[PDB]
Order: sequence, then C-alpha cells, then structure tokens
Amino acid sequence: FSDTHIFIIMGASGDLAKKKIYPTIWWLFRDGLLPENTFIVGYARSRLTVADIRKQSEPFFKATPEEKLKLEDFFARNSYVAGQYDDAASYQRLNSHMNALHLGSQANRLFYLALPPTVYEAVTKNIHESCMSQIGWNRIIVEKPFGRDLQSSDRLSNHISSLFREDQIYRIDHYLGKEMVQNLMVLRFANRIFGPIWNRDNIACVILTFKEPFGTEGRGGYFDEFGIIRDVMQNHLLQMLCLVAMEKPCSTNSDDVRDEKVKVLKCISEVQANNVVLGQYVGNPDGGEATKGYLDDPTVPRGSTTATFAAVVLYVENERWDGVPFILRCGKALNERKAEVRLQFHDVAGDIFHQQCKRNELVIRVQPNEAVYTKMMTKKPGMFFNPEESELDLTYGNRYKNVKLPDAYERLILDVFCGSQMHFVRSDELREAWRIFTPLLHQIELEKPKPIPYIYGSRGPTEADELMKRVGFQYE
Amino acid sequence: FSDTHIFIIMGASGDLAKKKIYPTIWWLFRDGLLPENTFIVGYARSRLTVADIRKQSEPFFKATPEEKLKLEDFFARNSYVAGQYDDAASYQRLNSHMNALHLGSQANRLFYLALPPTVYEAVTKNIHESCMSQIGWNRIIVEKPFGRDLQSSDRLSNHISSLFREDQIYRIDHYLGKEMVQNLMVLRFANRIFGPIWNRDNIACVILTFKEPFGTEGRGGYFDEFGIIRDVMQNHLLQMLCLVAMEKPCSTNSDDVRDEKVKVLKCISEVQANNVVLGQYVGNPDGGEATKGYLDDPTVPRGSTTATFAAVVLYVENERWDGVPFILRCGKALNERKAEVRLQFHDVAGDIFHQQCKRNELVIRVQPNEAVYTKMMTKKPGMFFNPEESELDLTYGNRYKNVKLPDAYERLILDVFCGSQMHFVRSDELREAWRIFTPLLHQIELEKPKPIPYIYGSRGPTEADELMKRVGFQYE
Amino acid sequence: FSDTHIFIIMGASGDLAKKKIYPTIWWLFRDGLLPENTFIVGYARSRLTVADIRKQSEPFFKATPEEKLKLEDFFARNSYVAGQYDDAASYQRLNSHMNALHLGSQANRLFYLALPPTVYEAVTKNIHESCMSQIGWNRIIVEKPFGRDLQSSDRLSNHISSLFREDQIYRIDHYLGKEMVQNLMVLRFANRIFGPIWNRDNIACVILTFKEPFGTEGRGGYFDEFGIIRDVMQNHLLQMLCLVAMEKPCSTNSDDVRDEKVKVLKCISEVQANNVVLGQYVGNPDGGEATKGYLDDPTVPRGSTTATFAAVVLYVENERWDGVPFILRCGKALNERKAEVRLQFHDVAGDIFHQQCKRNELVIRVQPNEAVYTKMMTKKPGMFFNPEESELDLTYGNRYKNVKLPDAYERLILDVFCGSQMHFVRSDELREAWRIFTPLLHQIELEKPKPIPYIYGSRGPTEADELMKRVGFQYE
Amino acid sequence: FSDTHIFIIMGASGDLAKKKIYPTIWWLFRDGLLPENTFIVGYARSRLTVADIRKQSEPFFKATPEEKLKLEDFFARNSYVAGQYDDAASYQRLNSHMNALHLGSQANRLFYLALPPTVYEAVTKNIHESCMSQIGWNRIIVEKPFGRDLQSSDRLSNHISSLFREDQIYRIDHYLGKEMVQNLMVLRFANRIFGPIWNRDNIACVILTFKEPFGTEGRGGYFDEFGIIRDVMQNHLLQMLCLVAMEKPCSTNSDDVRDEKVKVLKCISEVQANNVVLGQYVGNPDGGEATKGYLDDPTVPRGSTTATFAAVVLYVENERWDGVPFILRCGKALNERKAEVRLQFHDVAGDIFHQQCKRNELVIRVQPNEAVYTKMMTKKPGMFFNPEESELDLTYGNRYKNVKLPDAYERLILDVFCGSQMHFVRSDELREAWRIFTPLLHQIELEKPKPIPYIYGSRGPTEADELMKRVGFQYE
Ligand SMILES: O=P(O)(O)OC[C@H]1O[C@@H](O)[C@H](O)[C@@H](O)[C@@H]1O
Ligand SMILES: O=P(O)(O)OC[C@H]1O[C@@H](O)[C@H](O)[C@@H](O)[C@@H]1O
Ligand SMILES: O=P(O)(O)OC[C@H]1O[C@@H](O)[C@H](O)[C@@H](O)[C@@H]1O
Ligand SMILES: O=P(O)(O)OC[C@H]1O[C@@H](O)[C@H](O)[C@@H](O)[C@@H]1O
Repeated sequence: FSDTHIFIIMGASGDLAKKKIYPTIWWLFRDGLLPENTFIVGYARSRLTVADIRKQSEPFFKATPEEKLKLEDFFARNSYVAGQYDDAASYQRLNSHMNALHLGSQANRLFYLALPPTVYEAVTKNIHESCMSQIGWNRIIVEKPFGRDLQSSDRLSNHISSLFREDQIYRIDHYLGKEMVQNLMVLRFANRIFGPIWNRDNIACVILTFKEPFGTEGRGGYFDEFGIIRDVMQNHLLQMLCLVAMEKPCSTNSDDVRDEKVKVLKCISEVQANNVVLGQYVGNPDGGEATKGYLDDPTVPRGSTTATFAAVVLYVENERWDGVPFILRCGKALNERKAEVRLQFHDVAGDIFHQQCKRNELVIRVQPNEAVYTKMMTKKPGMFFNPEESELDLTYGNRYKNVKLPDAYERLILDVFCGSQMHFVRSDELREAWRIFTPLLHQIELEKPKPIPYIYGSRGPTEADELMKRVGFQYE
Repeated sequence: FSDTHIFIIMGASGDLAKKKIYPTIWWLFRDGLLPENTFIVGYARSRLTVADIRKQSEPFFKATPEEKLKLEDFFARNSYVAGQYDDAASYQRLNSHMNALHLGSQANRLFYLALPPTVYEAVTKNIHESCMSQIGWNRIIVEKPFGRDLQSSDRLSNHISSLFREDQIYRIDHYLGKEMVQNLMVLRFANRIFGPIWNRDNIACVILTFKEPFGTEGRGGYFDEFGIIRDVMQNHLLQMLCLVAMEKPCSTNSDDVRDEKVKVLKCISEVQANNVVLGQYVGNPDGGEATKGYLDDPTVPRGSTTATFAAVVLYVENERWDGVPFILRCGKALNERKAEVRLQFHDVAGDIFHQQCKRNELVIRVQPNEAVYTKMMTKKPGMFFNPEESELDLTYGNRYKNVKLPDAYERLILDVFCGSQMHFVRSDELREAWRIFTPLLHQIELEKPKPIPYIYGSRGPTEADELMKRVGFQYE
Repeated sequence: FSDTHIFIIMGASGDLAKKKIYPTIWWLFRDGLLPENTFIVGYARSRLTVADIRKQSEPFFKATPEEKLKLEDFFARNSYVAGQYDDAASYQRLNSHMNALHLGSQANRLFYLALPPTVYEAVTKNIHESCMSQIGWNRIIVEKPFGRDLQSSDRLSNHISSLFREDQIYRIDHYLGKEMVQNLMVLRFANRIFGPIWNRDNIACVILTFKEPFGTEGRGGYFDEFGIIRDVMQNHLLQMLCLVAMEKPCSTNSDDVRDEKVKVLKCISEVQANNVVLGQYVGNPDGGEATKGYLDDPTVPRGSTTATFAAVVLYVENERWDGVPFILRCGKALNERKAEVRLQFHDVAGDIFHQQCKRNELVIRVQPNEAVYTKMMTKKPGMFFNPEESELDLTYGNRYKNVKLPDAYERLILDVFCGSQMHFVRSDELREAWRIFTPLLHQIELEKPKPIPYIYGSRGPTEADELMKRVGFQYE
Repeated sequence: FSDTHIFIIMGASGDLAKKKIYPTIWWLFRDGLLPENTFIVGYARSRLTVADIRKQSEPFFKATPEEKLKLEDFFARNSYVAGQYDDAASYQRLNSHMNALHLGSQANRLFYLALPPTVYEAVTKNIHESCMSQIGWNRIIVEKPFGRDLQSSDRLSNHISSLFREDQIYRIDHYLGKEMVQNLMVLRFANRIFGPIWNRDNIACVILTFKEPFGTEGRGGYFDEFGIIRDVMQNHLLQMLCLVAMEKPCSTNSDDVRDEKVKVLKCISEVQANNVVLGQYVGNPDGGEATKGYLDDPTVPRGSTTATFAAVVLYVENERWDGVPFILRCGKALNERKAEVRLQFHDVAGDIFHQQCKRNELVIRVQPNEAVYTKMMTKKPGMFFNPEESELDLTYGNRYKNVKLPDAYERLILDVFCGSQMHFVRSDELREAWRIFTPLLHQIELEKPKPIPYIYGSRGPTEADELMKRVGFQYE
C-alpha cells in the first residue's frame, strides 16, 4: 500500500464513468481509503481535458465546502488521454503517459472498463499488448454482459484467458457488493443457530426475489435484446442462490469461497421450460409513467416477445439440497422495490396445536431497509394459549442508525486495490451460469413464446404464484 | 359454564386474600371471564361482614367509576362465614351457607386456601369431611410451601391424596402463570427453527436466572426458616428447567404435558455440594434500605446461616441433555430485577473467522420488559468484513404495546374454573423436586456452612461466576 | 432369595399346565435358577395326586438319567389341592395347605393362572379374599385374552385393580420373553450407530411381520371367536412396535420403560378401515393338511367372516415418527414361519450412482434362526464400479452356536420371582392397545365384511402388498 | 475402443516391468479387457528381443496350456526398441517404430514409466518432443516417488505440467486400485445408514492403519533414503483419509471426486512434531529373518535415523470433522499384515446400562481377508440382560467366495485405457500432500532425532499407543 497505483478509467467520457466511476473513486479518495500515491487516468475517444471531465462529473460527487482541498488534490492526480479503442498508437501514448507519472513504470495498474461489450476484445488485447506494468501488477475490472449465452461468453472468456491470468480479471456482479448480500456468509457460518437447520430436512423451499416498481422507462431498446433473465436472474439472483447454498469453505481466501460457489452450480441441471413462467408488463389505465406498457416504449420493436418478468424453479441436486426448490422470481414494473432471500421451513413434526401453526421463515431483506428477520410463532399475548405469527428482527436502521452503508461499487473497487477476488465472478462460475440457462434461452429465441401479460404495478402473473404452489411453497 | 360456581376464599381475612385473591377474582369477574352464576364466600376466624371485607380489599381493586354497577353486583354475590379451622361445626355452617346459595347443592365448589401451611391438613380434612358438593365438582387451590423437604412434603401429600384425587388438587407455582414462562412451550414446539438446535449437540449450557434488587426488607424472619433454594430454586427455577428440557408431548392435555415435566426430573441426580455456591447479603456502606445486611434485620436470628443467594448446577442425564449443565442462579438484594432463560450455544465447527466469533445465545426474558431475543453474529456494517455481535429481537412492548398482560394469578385461577391442570404442580412432580434438593438441604442444616458474603446491590459472589466457568459457560 | 416361595399353578390339571408350566418350572428348578426353598402347588377341579400330575407332565420335561435326583427333589416339593373356582371353602383349604408348608405363612406367593378367561374374576377375588400371604409378597401371573375390546378389558381390569396393586399383576405377552424381542432395546440404546438414524428423517417405513405356515389345524373353533388381529396384532406385533418406537428411558427400571411404551401408544390414532386389509385362507388343491381352507374346519361356523390375515398401517403422530407408516402384517397358513422387525430407510440424498441404489433396511429376525442384519450397498466385487445389494450380519447360530436360548416362559417366570415387571403388560398399556383397535373391531363385527380369500401356502392377499406400496414401501 | 492402442513400457528391461507390468497387461489381454487392436512396445537401454523379454517375463504370467493361442497372439503384438533415456535419436526410432505399427500414426499412445525417478524429466521431455501421436491421445503413467518434499515435487511437477495437460498425466497410488479402498465411496454415498453418523457429532476418532510383518529384508538401502512416512503415510494412508473424509461429490466424474479429495487436504494444517511418534525396528533374539534389526542390514548406513514406524495425528479443520483426530499408524516388521480403516464412534448419550457399553466401531479391512464389519453391542444371549460386544459382518470370502479380485494394477491400467482419472493422484492433490508433511520431514532431517526402538514382531512403540489415548482413542 506504499506503492504507486494508477486507476485507468477506460471510457472516461461515458455516463457510467461520469455518474458512477469517477464519483466512486472520489469517495474512496475523500475517505482516505486508497493508497496515498494514487493517480486517475481517463481514456476515451473524445479530445478532452481534466477540466472538462470535472465539469461533467463534479455535480455527481456530493462534494462539500470543507472538501475543497481534497477535491483539488484529487483533480491534480487526474489526467486524460484521447485515443481510439483498436488503435495500437493510441495505447502507446497511454502507456507512456502512464510511465511519465510519478513512478509510472513501477506503479500498479488498474483498468476499469467503463465501456460497451463490443469493444472488450479490442481493449483487452491492446492493454495486454502495450499497457502492462513490467514491475507492478495489472488488474482489469469488467462489467456485464459477459456474452449472451454459453457460446458467446466462452468466445469472450477464452480471449481474455489467453491474455490475462484469472488473478488479473475482476468480473463484476455489483450485488456481490451489497451489505446484506455479503453478510449471507457471516449469517450462515458465524452462527450455530443457523447451522443445523440449513438443509433439505428443514427447508421446504428458498425464494430469491428481485423486483422494481418502474418499467424500462424509455430505454427499453437496450433491454429488448437482453431480457429479464439475462439482465437479472442469471447473475444477481443466482449469485445469491450460491451464497445461500454453498458448503462452508475451509478459509475465507478468495478461491476457497469461489470453489464452493462454483460447486453449487455444477450441481444444478439445465432449466426446463416446464418450470418457467414469463411475463411482460402492459400499461395500467387507472394510473403517469405507469400508464404505458413495455410495448408502448417507442424504443422497443413492435410485437416483441421479450420478458420483463421471470419466475423459475431450480434444483441443487446434492446431499444438502436435493429436492428443495429454489424459486427465482424477478421482474420490472412491479408492486415494489425489493431484493430478498426468504427460506420457508417445513412444518413441525407431531403438531400439538391443531393446525394453527404456520411455516417458519428466515428473511434477509437486501433492499430497501436492510434487515434480517425470522417469522415464527409465539403464544398470543394475554389471556390466550393459541400460538400466532410474530418475528424476531434485526432491522438495520433501528439497530444501526448512525452508520452509513457504502455503495456496492465503493466496496468492490476497494477490493481490487486490496486484491480480494472473493466478491467477483470467476470464469468457471461464469460458464456454469451460462450452461444452466442457455438451453432455455435458445428455446425462447427459437420458439418465441408470447409472455403472459401483467398490469404495471401488480405482483406479476398469477401463473407465477401457481408455480410456486406446485413445488411446495405455501402462502399464508 | 352455565353451572353455578362457588369460590371459597379460605382465609378471607388475611393479607393475601385482601391484597391479591379478592382483587384477582374481581378482575376476572369485571372482565366477564367467570361463569355468569358465580358466588364468592370468604371464611376466616374473625367475625366479619361483606361490608368489612369490602373496606379492606376495595382499595386494591383498581376500580373505576364506570365499574360501579359491576362492583355492586360483585359484592352482592359475596358473603362471609366466621369459623375455626379444625372445628367440625364451623364447616357445617359453611356447607349449609353454601347450600343456601342459589343452586348451592349443585354448584361447583372451588376452594382457595389463602392460609399458612400449618392449617392445610386440618382444613383439607374438614372440607372433605363436610363441604364437598354431591353434584358439582370440588377443586382445591393450594400454595406453597409444600413441605420443607421430601419427608415433610410426603406427609402432607399423602394426607391430601387420601382425601382428594389428583384432578381435584391444584398446587400453585405462580411462575407457571407468567406470559413468557407459558410461552416456552410454544416457542419450542410451534417452531421448526428451534427444534434441531435444542439438544446437547448444539447447547453448551442453560442458565436459569432469578434476581431481585431488594433484600428481605423487614420480614426476614419468615425467610430465615426457608432459604433461597426452598423459596425460589426448588420451585420456580426448576419449573422453568422442566419447560426448557421436556420432550415434546403428544397432545396439550394436562397430563401429557406434566408426564413430560416429571420425566425430566426423574432424569436428574441429587445435587452434590461440590456444584453449589451459597451467598448471604451484607449491607452496603456507600448506599437507605441498601445499607443494611440480611443479619441487620431484627427479625433474623443472630449469626444465622441462611442463604439469600444460590447458584447450583444440575444435569439431566438423558439422550437429549447428557453433560449439558443447567445453571440455576438466584438471589435477593442483587443488581437488578430479572427472571430469565438463556441458552448458550456451542462454538461453530470449523471457524473461518480467526476466533472473532462469539457463542450464540437464545434469551427469553420473563421479566421485566418481556422479550425473546437471539444474540448472534452479523457482518459489521459498513466497509468491514469482520463479524460482530448483534441480535434479532421480539420485544413485547414494541411489538405488542397496546396489549395488557394479565397477572399470573388471573390466569391460573381462570384455569381452575376451566379445569386445566397443565399449569399446576402434580404430586410426582412435587416429590421429584424434593428428592433432587433434599440431601443438599439436610446437609446444609447439618453442616451449617457459612454462606459467602456479598454486598447488597452486587451481582452476588464471585465464586458463583467461577463455578459457571468451570462447567463451560463463557463470559464475553 | 433366601425366602421360601410358593408357586401355585392354578389349573394344574389343564394342558398348558401339563405341557408348558410344569415343565417350565422344572427347567428353572433343574438349572438352579429358583430360590432354594421353593414349593409348587397345583390346584384344579379334579381330585388328583402328585403322582398323577407327574404321569401327565413328566413326558414333557425332556428329563435325563442324571437328573433323577433332581427330579425327585422337585416332585417332593410339589403338592396338589382339589378345589372349585368360586368356592370359598376350596380356597380356605388351599390357603391352609400353603400355610402348612415349611414357612408357608411367611412365604412369597406366586399365582400362575393357567385357566380360561371366564374364571379370572372368580379366581382373583377368591385369592385376594383368602390366599394372600400376610408376610410375603403375592404376585399373580395372567395370560390373555384380556377382554375382547376396550369395554370388556376395562371390566376385567377394574376388578383386578380393585383387588391388587399394579406391582402384583403380571400380565403376559410371551413375545416379550423372546431373545430378539428383548434385544431390541439393547440394539437401539447401547449403540451409537443406530441412534442418529432412528427417526422420520431416515426411515421410510417400519414393517412388523408375523407369519405361520399352518392354519388353525382343527381348533379353529376357538379362533373363530377371536380373529387374527385380537390373537396376534393387538398384542405381539404392537409390543414390537412399542419397543421399536419408544423414546429412550432414563433408567432400565420397570416403570420407566413401560412409561415409554405407553407413551408411544398414546400417540397413535384409532385405526381407520381405509388402512386395513383382511384375509381368510382357503385350501390348496395342488397340495395334506394344506388342502383344507379355514371354512373346511368342522369346528368353524359355516360362512364365517373371521380373518386369518391382517395387514394394517398405523401412525405414531410425534416428533420422531410423524408420517412414517408402521406396517403390521400378520396371518396364518402362509408361505413360512417368520417373526420380524424390518426398517426400510429412505433413499440417499443426491444420488451419484444413476438410480442403481436400493433402499437400506435394518432387519431383526425374531424367529426362526435369530439374526439381526443390515441390507446395504457395496461396490460389486471385481472389475466393476456399480454398487450392488449385500449385507452385514450377526446371525445367532454362527456367532453363538453353543449357546442354547431359554424359552420365553422360562425367562418371564424367572422375572416374576425376581420381581421385574419390565417384560409384562401394564394396565394403561393394555387399554391404549384396546382403544387403538376397538373401533375397527366393532366395525367388523357390525359390518361383517367378507375377508379377501388367500390360498393356503401363499404370502396372503395381493391387496396387502398394494397397501404397503400405497404408504411408501418399496419392493425390490 | 475400436481404435488402435499402443502400450509403451518404458524400462521394459527392469524388474517391475518383468514382474508386474508385462504380466499385468497380459492378464488384461488374456481376459479380453483391452481394445482389440492393442500393441505392446518395450523400450530400454539393453539391446533385446521380444524373445528375451518373453523368457524374462513369461514365468510371472501364471499362464495355462489353454492360453497357448492367446499367449502367442500377445507376443505377436509385442515388439522392443533399444534406446537411451536422454538421446533424441533413440526417441526418433521409437516414434517411427510406433508409426510403422498398424495405424501407428493414428493410435492412442500409452506410456508406462517403469523407471527410476531420476530419468522422469529426461523421459517426459523426449516423449513430448518426439513420440506424441498427432491423431490419437497420449497418456503417461507415472509412479512414485513424486519428489521428496514440496520443493522437489514442485520442480518435477512444473516440468511435466509445462509439457502435458493434467488429463494426460496418470500418477499412481496403487492403494487407489484396491477393492476395499475403492469401495469406501460406495459404502459412504450409496447408503443412508452411514450418512447421518459420518461426522464430528458421532465419531470420536478415525484410525488409518498400515502394517507389515517383514522388515526391509535386504533392500533397506533404498528405504533409508525415504523413510516410512514418505514410503507409506504421505501417500497410501492419506489417500484413505481423503476417501473417508471427503464431502459427497455432485457426480462420479473424475474431477468432481478429486475436487473433494483435494478439498479435504486443504483443510489440514501442517503436522507438528508434538503429534508424531517415530520408530525403528531392532532384532528379536527369541526369533530367522526376525533376528536382525533395521541397522543389521548391511545396505543401511551405520547409525541411521530413518524411521520404520510412524504414528501421526492429523486434523481436518472443517464443519464436518473439526476436532476429530485422524490417527495414521504405520510401520514395518510388525505383528501382522493389515491395512485398515477403523472409525471409533462416541459413547451413547444418557447411558442406561451402568457403563457396561463399549464404543461402536465401523471397520473396513482392506487386506488381508477383505471385509467390512461393525462392532456393536447386543444383549448377551441366553438368560441375561447385560449387553456385550458382537458384530455384523460382510466378510468377502464367505459372501463372495467364487469371485476372484483383480490386482490393483489390473484395475488402474484398465482405467488408463478407459480414461478414468478418478483413481490417480492429481497435481494439487499431490502438493497439498507435500505441504502437510514437509515441515515435519525437514525438521527430522535437520534435528535427526533417534527413533524409538521396537522389537521385530511387536505392535510398535508403546508411546504410539500413549498418543492415541491422549487424543481420545479408547482401547477395550
Ligand atoms: O438493485 P440495483 O442495485 O439498483 O440494480 C438493479 C439493476 O442492476 C443491473 O445489473 C441491471 O442491468 C438493471 O436492469 C437492474 O435494474
Ligand atoms: O417475581 P415475582 O412474581 O414477584 O415472585 C417472586 C416471589 O415469589 C415467591 O414465591 C417467593 O416466595 C418470593 O420470595 C419471591 O420474591
Ligand atoms: O410364535 P409363537 O411363539 O409360537 O406364538 C404364536 C402364538 O402365540 C399365541 O399368543 C397365539 O394365540 C397363537 O395364535 C400364536 O400361534
Ligand atoms: O500392501 P501392498 O500392496 O503390498 O503395498 C505396500 C507397499 O507399497 C509401496 O508403495 C511401498 O513402497 C512399499 O514399501 C510397501 O510395502
């Protein structure tokens, strides 16, 4: 941490760069979390200056008047380099610009690819070919999409593998940076009270939920090509499945943890359409932005088939999980914002309360209002002896009010400086993900089934509820 | 419940009768919980009138101005009968007074013995000999002490057994009427989340705690004869042990439940002095009432040996519990009021967090501020990955604010009308209790060891803490 | 054991007395297992002599020439007393005959009732009224049938309860005296390897089997009144259910054990006809004694409905067993002699051998050729990797060859001298047994359904197999 | 399997080649287990002919007169090639000799390295450089030793990794080819009866035993350089530890299985000398070959320190195993031949048999007389109620008599043709093995402690027994 570090924002000119990456690296700098000797270098097609990037990005910093001195130090340690994405000369200028930086030939190089997936191969080759420290380490941060299926992801993933070792590749699933998501492991493996119950003997099912109350909101053109499954299920929701299901690792080292995650996936068969319900939101007449359907987006092809809601049931066919359905439910334009892990436990054996009991559930609400609670039965207070539902809760907000939770990107980026791959997608992890959904996704493309309509603002298709019931979920 | 009931307060003239029993039966009447056709009959040595009892007791009723009509109906359904406790004629007048009551020869008779233990034999014989309904049922409510040891309790208990069947005898441990105490069963057998963990594989120990911040406060003369163990441990604390430890019964019928309780006790060997630490409170110089010791009570014999604090460790030598110490800790003049069940779970197997973990605990606070919470580990919020202690809680007060909790005596008495023995001490239950402590208690009487002093307002003798540590409790 | 004991064979003149009881008490005497000072007194209607009883019974003794001295000592310690069963004078002579015996007024009195059930009340009253030692203890041995249903059994059982305390009543189920039957407890509670698996998580079902290859063989007249259920299922098979299912007791004391047995039963609902298949054997044309059906017995009413085969499924609705069917299968004139406990375990979770696995079973063969074995899977020996069925066995015969196993009656009678009720039916035990089958038995009497025919020498009705399959047994 | 295969015995001239490899490949050929179109090619320094190799090896074949036709076909499909081990020309002749073989350029090439470890690098390079099929697959079989410690093994292992992919490298631990050793997985994962008990809650320890009744018997010169640990413990015994301890894999694919094995090892800390007892055999005066010690070998350096017996205790620090000692006991010149896995289960909770119980054990005897049995408690047969030790056994010999068990090398070699790496040591597997023992082995070399003497024919040092006792083994 006494070494010089260079943080290279590739695609500096872009919106992600201006709205998220620059301010994220400001907040780590601001808070004194980065190495002392850190430089930021933007690179993009445009011919820009640090001055111009500051105008673009400084609105987004949430900067105060007492950070004026820090803000200027920060911009002092910024520079820019105009260049093209497959132009070997451009990378030459970039590499010697970096070398000209205080101890640049020594410095650890960190490349954030804030760019569309179409330039990834170009960029990763050029970086490898001409921008790599000879002394320092070189890490590369990459966002999704990682291919569109197993075949496309493999093409990309072999390219990069040919160029970089796994310990230089940091693929991002930003859910891996959320407070409650990271906390899953601690909940499970720090506590004895959650050990003996975490298996097929006690859990009737697991429900992994992703919901947003807004639709595609203008930009449904980008979405139409991807779909809800690819956008949210194959990545975020399955990451959570993995943390929920993984065996306990020997250590917290990055690859012991990821070995367990990938082991979970290897245990899961390809999804059969039989277990999938799809949905597409239509407008709501009885309601501004909610009045339009998915299709009333001008950016979305007429008569499109793309699903904005998917409910899918998976199985982890191993000793601990066999037969226990994992229900993955996701969609946009729904009744709420929520991201949630919910385990529904089995009924109690030998009931002595004449069926009045309700299944216990452990609930880890990821957002909003981060909390982890158990729904359980207690004797109805007062002059009664009938049990009733209640819950023991750890609601972050009451318990920890003062504390401010860092943003996923703040956490993750810091891990790249610190070298922790634990919270980043590995290549095997990545391909197991693709082989689980790939047959279904080709099917869909091939058979192009009409999603089930769902009115904007509802909980999604009734048929999704019907499915969950069929594999042994219980609504109460 | 359409039958006439007579509630006979034996010892009506006494303080318990005036401070607790009369007002308790008022509150059940007030709230419309008793049978419509209920009569209250006081019986005591004094020559009194309903008028006099009303003057004595009505202060204690918490009566309002809108209950004026109910208060008069209540006193209308009262009467008194002056009589002596071993005088056959007195019981004759009482029995025909009862007969003269609307359907008195039919009426179900309920006898509350609000009397010292010295008259129990006299009274129960006379009642049986001359006061028993021929048509209705006859139940008898009895409070402690039930003997002073196995031998004395057996003498009393054979007397009453000769006279009444078990289903006519309602022995009271008022702890059995507390909200959280009753709730133990529902916590355990309604929930799956507390099933798999409730055994020797997961629990390192159980701590059953009884504490009061006041001393004997003048009346240490009555206490000196009994001692903390007999006063609190042999009854209340062991009742809780039983509810904590009992196997799940087939049904909630009174005798299935009590079969399980008595089964637990049969599994417990006699306490050896080796596992007992005793204590006697001395005054605190640095503090009104706290300035005096136990011995500075004028009502307490000079140089007494009686213990006001006892810590004892027991074992339930069966499949589920073998080796798991149950720590019973009790005493007066301590740092707080608390009654509490605390299970301390074992460490987690295969720790991956470098010893930073702390043992989980499940805590059912009986009083004050009734609650049930789990102490567990959560990932330290914010930019950390180190677990820290936290808890999920169900605090009655936040969750159920509006609800008012009935008093133990309100609950129990109602059960006597309804005929539920589930919450009353059975004779076998009673004698198993005595055989567990009887050898120790005779020892004490015989060897009269000097209790360990403890300053008023402290947590009790350090040596108690030393003991708990020795059998595998962990302070953190 | 230095006291005088008198063993009173009531019904000495009868066949059971001559074929079993006399020789049984000879073998205990022969082997030096009885108290030194033991007398045998026969009592029956006939006017007999010790000489006559010796002629009747000595054939059955299996006596050798070196036991000549023991045989004469034995008959020396015999006497007889002619008397009637409800004649107060007869019991007077019997009681003073006993008194005239060396220390007879002191001697412990043991009454074996080798008599039909119709005289039980008469006999037990007279014994109590006039034959009871004032100094020694008095025990009474009683065989089935104990009533024909709950109501009749209660009448008998209240009679005897009025007269004798439970610790004087020794009701017999001779299955309780079989080597493998007694061994159940040791198998279960001595071994750790059979603890964790003994519950609803691992056992798919339990099959308790009773079979005989012979029919009623002439005496089907006595049987017609009783039926297979009453004859074998309500007693023997359910005793085995109890030993299989009971929780572990605290100690091996007689009443801790029996408390657990009766606890199991209390947990079982009344059998519904829905779970019962009945059978009656018809003759086999293709085969001496096997050529006749049940009905071709001259002693059996024409067109009788009595079942010689019953398959019934029961549930023990508690924490450990809930949902696990206990299949009780019994019948006469079947393919073999066998008495057997067979637990069929569930499939393994997360199968890695492509369905080639078979459910494990633990098997305790009670008779013939006493053994306890596990059927399990082993890698097919040789150049293979496919698992196949095999078994680990403890076959008594190979392992213990020299040892001769005492007869049930030898064991039990000795327990009556030693005072061990552990292996005898208690009154609560008895009535729980009756309430489980009583509704079904009245039904049958009322609706008189035609049993399903089954050819002599077969395994019984196909429909029985169909039932077992329906509640989750698997034939492989 | 319709392809041509070439089996290249490198070091054909050697004793292993003549005594084991040639006859092994004969027996697979003889039994029709190899591909139809198989050629055998010997290569060694000597200038030999097929004729000469046949003279050398045919004694060892166990050939009959009816295999005369098969024996000639076999030798017809043999050839030889004289060559040196680092001579590029020699490999050129070998590669074109192979090409000249019916479809040789197509044929799958199988290289058995029947050679000392000193030529491994030379040979594997030359093979890679010039002998590799362009069409067929090329596999290489390699025996131990694989380095002498982590550093030496890494040098070798990086060499070969540079040249060949893991799926071309077949490292041998011949224990992996033994019937009972392979059967471990089936025992564990095919059966439910061994699932719930296979963890730290039920197992007090595991004892992995290797013993031989003969010493080094002349060739103690080769041994002196290696030692018992390196010779037997680091490989065979730890392989068995792995099969005993591994989590259940998702599938039986080679790398799922090996992932679990290597996962076990990663969970094991480096052995501390504190847990090691070492031994060296001295002669026995009271006994031919047993009269000499290790040191009385002329081939062994005077005053050597090498251990012929090692007892070591290891821990697998994970959820399933934490705290359960794995006792590895091995040595030569001992009281017997035995290779054995023995699990000793914990005592039963809540003993009701007054300490008469003994710990249960599951025993898988690998050799001699292959068997798997459980030692357990049964009620002492006859007129007793005291439990005693007994066992349920599956003894191969009684149960499977006719069947002949193939030799480890027969099994393994066949797997190389079939392409199953499941039973071969992987590189990670290999290095985890080395890091566990490497610190201890350097210590020993450095501190050269004097092993504890042990008389030839005994069970080894008393101190080994003392150790086992200290970590919670119980001798009974
Ligand atoms: O819940 P978050 O943090 O806002 O992230 C959800 C978003 O994550 C992105 O990965 C998806 O592409 C978006 O479709 C989705 O809306
Ligand atoms: O906690 P509670 O409800 O006030 O009861 C505690 C009291 O209960 C009584 O049984 C004891 O005799 C008292 O000594 C004790 O103080
Ligand atoms: O199997 P055992 O020991 O011979 O006993 C079976 C007999 O036991 C008796 O109880 C039954 O009345 C008979 O019907 C039955 O045949
Ligand atoms: O038990 P097995 O099959 O004969 O193998 C034991 C031999 O295996 C070899 O690996 C060891 O080098 C020898 O020292 C050992 O004797």
